[PDB]
Amino acid sequence: LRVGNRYRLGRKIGSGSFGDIYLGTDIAAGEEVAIKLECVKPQLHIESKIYKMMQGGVGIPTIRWCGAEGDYNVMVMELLGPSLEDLFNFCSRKFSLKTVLLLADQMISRIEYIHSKNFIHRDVKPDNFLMGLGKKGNLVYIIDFGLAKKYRDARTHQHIPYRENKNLTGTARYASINTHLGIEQSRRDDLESLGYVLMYFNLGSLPWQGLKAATKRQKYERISEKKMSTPIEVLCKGYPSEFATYLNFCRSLRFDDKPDYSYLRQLFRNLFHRQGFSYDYVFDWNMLK
Ligand SMILES: Nc1ncnc2c1c(COc1cccc(Cl)c1)nn2C1CCOCC1
Repeated sequence: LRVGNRYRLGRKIGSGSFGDIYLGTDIAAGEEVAIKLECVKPQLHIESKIYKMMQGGVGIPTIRWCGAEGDYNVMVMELLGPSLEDLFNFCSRKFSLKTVLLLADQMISRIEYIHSKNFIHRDVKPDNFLMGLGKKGNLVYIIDFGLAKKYRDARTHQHIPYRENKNLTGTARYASINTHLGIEQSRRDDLESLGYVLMYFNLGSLPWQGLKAATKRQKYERISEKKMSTPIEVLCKGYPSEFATYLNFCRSLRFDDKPDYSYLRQLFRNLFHRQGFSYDYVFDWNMLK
């Protein structure tokens, strides 16, 4: 089907927060793009806005067209590549310390960027980080803002109030410990989750992973119990102390606190330089023959 006048809808690729993604072609421009279709019978437009607000940031997919099409709502964005999870599998589930640091530098910046635009992601995990293709193939992109919400006012930089008794709201494997306590989620939570993702890449899997549970409720309860019984020092044993520093710093932040993104990045950059690596964007998978 021909959509938005210049786009050609192709076969389905996968799916987003609440909608199905297709590989399409910007016929006039000759570029592959990704197209999400949302029944006029709702999240596309809520995202389009959060997406056109993030416009311009590195690692933020571009929105090329937004419109109605007969019985569908249409959004077109640049076609991105494999998620970090797909690539991790592709590398026999092993990432060198250099790949982990290269990703960490970019990932921390992405989260900083979003927070500067008054939003907190709330669902930071490996599948929501994809590399770019072609000219953007060396860049880590972040997706799925279905759970993203404003945490502070544009003008009075007034921070959302503090509140507890809230149900879990993302993946429980990478959720921050306070998310598990019903505490409202803020900037510190996005960074803590990124933190688990990093150790997740170094270990191959987290200690609260693959637990044994008869019911769904008991599995979530076990994950939370385990993530609270595992000290950061035990989680990070055998790996550069910097990963532990990052995690303790995150967990320590105060609800409305502003993270020191620079310190966190430098934490890793100093280690990176001590190891003698260069920020050459040469990841493990780039070495696959
Ligand atoms: N841009 C993309 N390029 C390549 N792959 C992509 C995406 C998106 C988001 O695409 C849109 C398009 C229009 C609107 C919105 Cl919200 C999201 N998701 N995926 C994958 C689909 C399969 O499942 C895992 C993720």
